[PDB]
Amino acid sequence: AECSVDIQGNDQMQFNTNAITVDKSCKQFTVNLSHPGNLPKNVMGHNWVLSTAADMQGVVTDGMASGLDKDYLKPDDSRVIAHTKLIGSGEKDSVTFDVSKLKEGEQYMFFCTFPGASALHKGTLTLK
Amino acid sequence: AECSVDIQGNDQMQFNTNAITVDKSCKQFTVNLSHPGNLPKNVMGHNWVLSTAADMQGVVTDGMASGLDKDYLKPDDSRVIAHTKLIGSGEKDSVTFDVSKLKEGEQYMFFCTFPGASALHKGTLTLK
Amino acid sequence: AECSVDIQGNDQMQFNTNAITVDKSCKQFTVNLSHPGNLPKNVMGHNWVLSTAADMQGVVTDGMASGLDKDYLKPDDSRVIAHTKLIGSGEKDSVTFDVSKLKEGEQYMFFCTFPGASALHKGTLTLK
Amino acid sequence: AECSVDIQGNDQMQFNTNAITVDKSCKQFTVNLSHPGNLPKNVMGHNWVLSTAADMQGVVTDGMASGLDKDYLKPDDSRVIAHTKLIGSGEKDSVTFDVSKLKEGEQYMFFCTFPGASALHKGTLTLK
Ligand SMILES: [Cu+2]
Ligand SMILES: [Cu+2]
Ligand SMILES: [Cu+2]
Ligand SMILES: [Cu+2]
Ligand SMILES: [Cu+2]
Ligand SMILES: [Cu+2]
Ligand SMILES: [Cu+2]
Ligand SMILES: [Cu+2]
Repeated sequence: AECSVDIQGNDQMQFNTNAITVDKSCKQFTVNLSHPGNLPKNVMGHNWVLSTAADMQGVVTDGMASGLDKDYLKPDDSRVIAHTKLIGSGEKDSVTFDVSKLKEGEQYMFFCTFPGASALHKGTLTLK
Repeated sequence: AECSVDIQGNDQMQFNTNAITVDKSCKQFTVNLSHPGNLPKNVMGHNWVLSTAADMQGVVTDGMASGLDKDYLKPDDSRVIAHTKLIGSGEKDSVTFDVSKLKEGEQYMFFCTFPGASALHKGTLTLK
Repeated sequence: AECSVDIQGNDQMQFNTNAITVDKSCKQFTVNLSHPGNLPKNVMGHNWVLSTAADMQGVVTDGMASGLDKDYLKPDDSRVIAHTKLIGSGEKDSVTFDVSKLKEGEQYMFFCTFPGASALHKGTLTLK
Repeated sequence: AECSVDIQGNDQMQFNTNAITVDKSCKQFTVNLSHPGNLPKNVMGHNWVLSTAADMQGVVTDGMASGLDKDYLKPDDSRVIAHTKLIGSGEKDSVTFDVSKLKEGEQYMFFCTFPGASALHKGTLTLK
């Protein structure tokens, strides 16, 4: 099974996917985030952040509240299972995490914590 | 508030969204389903079907079993709150339903009953 | 004095207060519960339930055992002094009760009976 | 004789069967429980629990009262002859037990201890 996915965020505050599957045979999984937009990180930043569905709102709220210099993530936020850095136009960033950190049955969500994010700038992550 | 949404189904057996919001002040709500793919209805049919989250399994199971000639919906399925017809490439169909059929605190799902739909070929419909 | 308080429950199974005061000059008192989270009632429900400290465990235990269809409250539970209904993301519910139901010297607790509730998902209610 | 059975729980709080037969020549018997529903364990959990018909009431009452974190079973319940873990959508669990635990002339029941179970959410297990 493939153990990596390629995700893009654009100038419209949109990922080009709303659902990621992670095969349970993968020991590590890698998300390759890129930004094919024109706008710089300060005005149109994207990151890819993973948490349980219950923690998502808190991660996003405290993250926006932390500011750009903190990558819009609260420091030492244990709710964050994995994340990329925040990136602007023409940048890329990959995160590899251990799939064992995921549990069968639990509900996981991926999302971006740059302020202005819509209710749909998020997605499901599911084991298969 | 707006009381309609445009949904597209594609040639990879997907919807372009997995989350629809229905403003609570809407008396009626309209889903505009379109099929911009190239594949005909008998190989890549899409419908948009709404039920409670708990009823989705039964609607999907009985519907897929009812055949192309019934639009893959069990006849007289009272669990189906609203639905479009099954469409192929270049077809469109709209459904309008009364928002009083939705109840606060209840969870609702939209999905597709054409055989072969993955577990991810569905979404949440939520009152806001 | 004021005879109302505004309480919020989130996606972390948390209230935003652990202590409510009720002025003895209030003839009625109103709890305004809201759910600013993103998660639906079936996975992340909240209610606000009031009982003596001694009855709380039994209310909670028999409530969880009653299931979601009964709002996680045992029917005809005479230990329940006052309660809101169970609510999910985007919902609100208010309960007004007669302050005369409270007696000086007695210890009262407020809490939530949705399962998974931690031993901190409660709070004191005190006359002043 | 075959010494195993496949059992499904669904999103309507039901098993697919209400009657299991265990051939008396079986030395071990295996129950393969699965959850083809869409709803998670905290909203639509299923377990398969075996006891005498007389012990069913106590196991259910004590179990449902024991909470999601104990899989809705009283700790160290000597009445439980065999059980699967509690599973949600997409999960599966198997239990194998010694048939010498069953005695001729006794009556046995299987059931589920997830709160909200109906009186029909159960079945007979019979030596044959
Ligand atoms: Cu592989
Ligand atoms: Cu973003
Ligand atoms: Cu309007
Ligand atoms: Cu479809
Ligand atoms: Cu006053
Ligand atoms: Cu609560
Ligand atoms: Cu045999
Ligand atoms: Cu069950």
